[PDB]
Parts: sequence; structure tokens; C-alpha cells
Amino acid sequence: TCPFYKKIPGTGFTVDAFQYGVVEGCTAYFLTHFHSDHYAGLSKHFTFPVYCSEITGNLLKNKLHVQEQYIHPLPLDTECIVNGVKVVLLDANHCPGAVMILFYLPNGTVILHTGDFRADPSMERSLLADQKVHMLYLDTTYCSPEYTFPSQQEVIRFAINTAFEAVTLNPHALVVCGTYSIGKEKVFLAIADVLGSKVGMSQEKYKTLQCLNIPEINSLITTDMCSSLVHLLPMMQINFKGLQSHLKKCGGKYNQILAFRPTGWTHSNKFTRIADVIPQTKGNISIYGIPYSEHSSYLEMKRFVQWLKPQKIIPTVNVGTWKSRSTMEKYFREWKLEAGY
Ligand code: NI
Repeated sequence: TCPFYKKIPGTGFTVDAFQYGVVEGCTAYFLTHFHSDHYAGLSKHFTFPVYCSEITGNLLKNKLHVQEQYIHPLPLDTECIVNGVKVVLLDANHCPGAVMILFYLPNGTVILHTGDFRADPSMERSLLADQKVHMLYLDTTYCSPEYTFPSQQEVIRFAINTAFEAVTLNPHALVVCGTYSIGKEKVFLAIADVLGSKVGMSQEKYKTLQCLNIPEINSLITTDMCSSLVHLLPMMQINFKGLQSHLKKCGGKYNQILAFRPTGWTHSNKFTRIADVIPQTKGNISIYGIPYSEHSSYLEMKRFVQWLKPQKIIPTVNVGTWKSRSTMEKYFREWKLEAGY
């Protein structure tokens, strides 16, 4: 049964609630983004209206075969009426097509559902600037002060400089980047751009990327692995056994692999700067774990919430344990006492 934190009171609406069968009283199902824990349950047999971004709707039609007549894509930054209720979709700074949803309830309550997001000061000048928010349904993935990581720009600078140096020293080195979902495309695209190569990948992953409205994509990716020196593999294959096997398949074109695993946070973050990151090496294979996050750090989250000043916070992540829930509630109270709302 659908948990309360997926339900929007005073409406017929749910958010990211496709794995519970027919939810009683739901007239419209919203989908914030195309990640499996959020879309779980959708397929070509779904017959209720799904509301989402254009990019999410391209993925639903092409990857899950949801029929067109049930997909209702909305433009961003635009007031729309859904089943009698004003809504707006805002960029979430998460993966491609990911949105936050503003609901303007018929009684005057305003609700922000962040979906998954990486808070940014640029959000302080969106349509959120223009009215009060009563209730915040918050992505609390990294809601504890241990969770620090660098900017996405510092991480991509590290990656590009590392790859360019390795391949210039050895023109017979292959670069490999792990993936298992959409998101984090800048990692492999930025490295291929500095090397003058396309990114090579499987037909299934090329199909996914073709749904994303990324400019000039036909110029940047390919299914012809032999023409590319940046390859994309499943995240599960980014280990010494998996990479040794891949190197066999390339027929002596290459004699070294440099591989990247774009994790979120790992506790090497509590001690080490990005500048100081080193790989795990075995023979002619090196693997870098890089802290490229598409979720808020603790400090980014705290700044957003202290700016927004919501009357009530509903966490959407880490809700399954009493210790996690009590930790998050203590931080919310600190934030509110420090800022004065
Ligand atoms: Ni996500």
C-alpha cells in the first residue's frame, strides 16, 4: 500500500507511486524522473494519465512502451491546470528530464515536491521566488553533515585532466566509464570531447541517450565501438576481472585501461580532497572512484531549506528507520532556530 509521503492532500494526485496497483482516489499519477525506484510498476499495460516532463515522456514511450494516449508531458516553468489544480514543473538539477513539482491547492496551500534534486542557488530565482510554500516533500538522501562532496565542475575538471594526461602519455590506452541508469552523462561526454573521440556503447544505451534532447548528440555518441576510445559499460563490469575481459575483446588495439566509477558519496570524502584522489591499480588497469553527485550535499540542502522557510517538511528518503527519522527531525529544528522562521 502506498505510503503517505507519496500522496498530495486535497488532490487526486500521487508522486512516484506506480508499484502499489490502483491507488484508491488517484486521478493523475505524476513521475518526477526516469530512475527505477521511482518508475517501478509502469509498462505498456498502464492505462491511467501520467504527468511528467517531455524527456521523461520520451523514455516512457520508447523504453517502457507506455502508450502515447496516457502520456501527458508538461513544459517547464509554465503554469498548467491538471484536473482542476494549478501545477508548475521546475528543473531539479538531477538527471535529464528530472523535475520538482509545485502544487497550488484549491484552499490556498502551496506544496513543493522536490523529487530527487541537487539544490542550487539558481533555484532561488525560479518561480519559487514569487510565493510562500507551506509544505516541502524533501529529497533527504544526504541529510547529515558528514556528507560533503565537491562541485560537479571540480569533479569534471579532475576527470578530463586525468584522461587527457593518460592518453597523451600512452595513445594505446582505452578509457572506460561505468553507467546503470540515466544521469551523470557529463562524465563520459566531457572526457570524449577532450580526446577527440565519440563515446561507444551498446545499442540499448544508445537508444536511451537518443531520448534525452541533448544538443548535437549525433556528433558525440556511437554504437561503433571500434572507432571509439571512450567506452561505456555497465557499472557491474567496472572491476579488474570485468575490465581484463573487455580488453581481450578489443583485439590488441589497446594495452592499458583507465576506468571511472562515478559514485555518489564514499567515506574517502571525509578525509581526502578531489585533487588528492588516487586509483586502485592492478597491472595495466586503473579504476578511479569519483564523487560526482546528482543529490544535494548537506550544506546545499540546508541553504535551500533556510531560504525557502517551509512551515512543514516531509522527508522522502531515509524514512525506514527510527534513528534516521529522528536525526533528520533534529536537523530541521536546528535549521529553523538558526534562521528564525
Ligand atoms: Ni533519482
